[PDB]
Amino acid sequence: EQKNAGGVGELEKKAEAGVQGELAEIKKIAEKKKDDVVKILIETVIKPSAEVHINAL
Amino acid sequence: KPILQSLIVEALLKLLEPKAIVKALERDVDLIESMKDDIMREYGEKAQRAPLEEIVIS
Amino acid sequence: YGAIYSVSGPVVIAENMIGCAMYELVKVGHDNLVGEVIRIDGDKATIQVYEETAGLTVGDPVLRTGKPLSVELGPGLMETIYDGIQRPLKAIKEESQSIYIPRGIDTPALDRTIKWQFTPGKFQVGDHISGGDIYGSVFENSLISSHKILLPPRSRGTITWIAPAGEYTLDEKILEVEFDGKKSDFTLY
Amino acid sequence: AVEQGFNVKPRLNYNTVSGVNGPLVILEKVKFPRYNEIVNLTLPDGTVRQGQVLEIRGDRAIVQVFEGTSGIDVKKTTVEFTGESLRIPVSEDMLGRIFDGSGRPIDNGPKVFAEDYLDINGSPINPYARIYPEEMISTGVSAIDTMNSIARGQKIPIFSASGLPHNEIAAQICRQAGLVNFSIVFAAMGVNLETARFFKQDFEENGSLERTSLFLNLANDPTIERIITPRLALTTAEYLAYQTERHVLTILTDMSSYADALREVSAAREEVPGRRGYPGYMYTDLSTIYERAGRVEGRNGSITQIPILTMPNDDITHPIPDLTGYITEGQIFVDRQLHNKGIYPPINVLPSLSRLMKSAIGEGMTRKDHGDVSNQLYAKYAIGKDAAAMKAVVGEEALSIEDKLSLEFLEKFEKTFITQGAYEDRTVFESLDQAWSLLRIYPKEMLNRISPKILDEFY
Repeated sequence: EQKNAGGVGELEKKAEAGVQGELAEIKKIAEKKKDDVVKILIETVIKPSAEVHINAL
Repeated sequence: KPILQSLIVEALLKLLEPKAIVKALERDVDLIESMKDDIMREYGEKAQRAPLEEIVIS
Repeated sequence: YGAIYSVSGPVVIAENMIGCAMYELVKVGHDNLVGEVIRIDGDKATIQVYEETAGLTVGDPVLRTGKPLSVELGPGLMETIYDGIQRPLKAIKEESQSIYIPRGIDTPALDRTIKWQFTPGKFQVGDHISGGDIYGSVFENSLISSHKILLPPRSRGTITWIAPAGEYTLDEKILEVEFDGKKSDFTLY
Repeated sequence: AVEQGFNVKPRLNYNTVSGVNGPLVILEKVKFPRYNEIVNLTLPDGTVRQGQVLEIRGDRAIVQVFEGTSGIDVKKTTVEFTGESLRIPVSEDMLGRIFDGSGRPIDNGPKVFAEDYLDINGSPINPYARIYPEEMISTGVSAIDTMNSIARGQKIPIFSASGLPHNEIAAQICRQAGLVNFSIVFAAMGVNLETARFFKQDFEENGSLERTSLFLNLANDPTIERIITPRLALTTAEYLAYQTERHVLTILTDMSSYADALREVSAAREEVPGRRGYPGYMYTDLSTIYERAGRVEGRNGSITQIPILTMPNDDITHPIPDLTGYITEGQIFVDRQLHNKGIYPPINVLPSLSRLMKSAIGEGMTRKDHGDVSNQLYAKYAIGKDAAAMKAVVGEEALSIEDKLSLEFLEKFEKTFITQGAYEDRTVFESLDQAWSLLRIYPKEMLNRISPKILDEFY
């Protein structure tokens, strides 16, 4: 069990190495489409949205 | 300046109250003081009622 | 045309509901939810909504339909599956194309897209027809060979016009009754 | 593509609060209040609490605060109307995370990167779009699988009492629930930390945290979030089972605690009580919760809901177990008498029932003799209980030969058949063989409820 925990500690590095592979794309996927999302976010925060409640009419 | 035009009106049409108290940054106070008349006319046109009686910049 | 005043579960109190009648279906809210007025106090008519009342806001229009909880009787209901109210579950699924029941769904209880074979009954033009009389027959299924069309009860008069034999839908006119000079149009349902 | 998500709707911060009563907060002036709306009460201390609008007057909105009203001022408290019902952020990665009673992370992980915002109340499934389950689940427990079968898509609760091993039985069912892998959505409503730790430890040991989602609302957690936890867990299960096409087994625990929360909210609203103070609409609320289980026609995927319930005094006639029996299909009765006798699982098969057993059991689905064997077992167990009562009231010799044989069968039935150690995992076929070995106690003549062909082919 201690060897399994020690192996899990080695597996923790193996899992971290596997995680580093996946989250490498996460950094890359963000930067590729970051500027496009900001353009949508900026245009929405500022977009004029002026409309009264339907019941008020 | 045009963005702040809608931001004040968009909240005004949600309140739908005759009076208002627009709390803004110390740098936009002059802008709102200049554009209070336009805000009132826009609220009167968009809310299908009389323009709001008074707007106070807190 | 009153407005919603109070919502607490199915019970909805609608203000300005003057001239309403007890146990009258009223379309509550903007989604036109079916509700029966079960209590009246002044101009406020307490309504029990027959659908999900979540999302109803004060000020939502309430339309008075003027009729009680009415079931559409006629050919086309001999095989279908209905909800509590006469809501066709199969037609709802076909029209909505989803596994859910949309709120305020207005699918007709009896489908109007089916042509029904009609054979006129012994009554002819000029005869006096009373409530519940038979003036036709519709071949619904092999089991229900003759779905005999009944003139609605408490409706009476003289047949101004009767339709000939042919494939007619429920929306199409079938027979006309004059009564006291006010001609009434009676369909398959 | 949900392009309508990119939209900002400013919200009305109401400082007009009054009538703060128990779990309920009342707002004097609200501009077009919305029923079943989520509000955010910002306390004078600065902490925010979600709240649900229970009822609206012309300008009022009776709000129930999920985190409790302890500390809510009438002067400095600002209530912000979100403008929509409570929508839990759901995702496929939401599996494998532990959540609070109000769908907030507990595992020190990030907020759910939402794939869609689903309403807690869900939508009403078209009854014409449902599939009758007819797919037995080999739960591995003899007293369940053999005599009250569970079909994949059946809402079968575990009726139990205080101190009985209902948690252990449900954890066993979850651990070993293969058909004759399951995703799990666990909702803890007011269970003690010992029970929550037991469930989490058992899931982790079995290897279930890879495909489970715990909504832990402990006893110390606020007592109104028990109203919202089952709905969050059930809409998570609806997502995982209908949109991601998984098979979800929901284990809502302490539905009695949920009903106590309902009674607490109902009592504060000063409305017409019902039975034992529980709200008159408890049937409707319990049906709204329970009826979110089953299969749909288009989508292959089900919610095998197993709502654990606790009888206040081991009484079926109590409103919570009675309504749960009315709506939820079937029931697994955990018996105080059996537990005192030491049997595990202490499942009493006389009150235990399964409406879908007759269709999900037998005729080549599991084996030809399943239904008849389970009828024979039930009949002979009832005979044994009646004979034991008669032998207690009057002399033992007064009991007939059949009564004595049935007492022997009852002993060998509680002590050998129902008695099942944890992790045993008896197959349905092995349980049927053991049940036949119990039925071979009787001569072939008196196995009356066995069809003669099966009696000849299996005795």
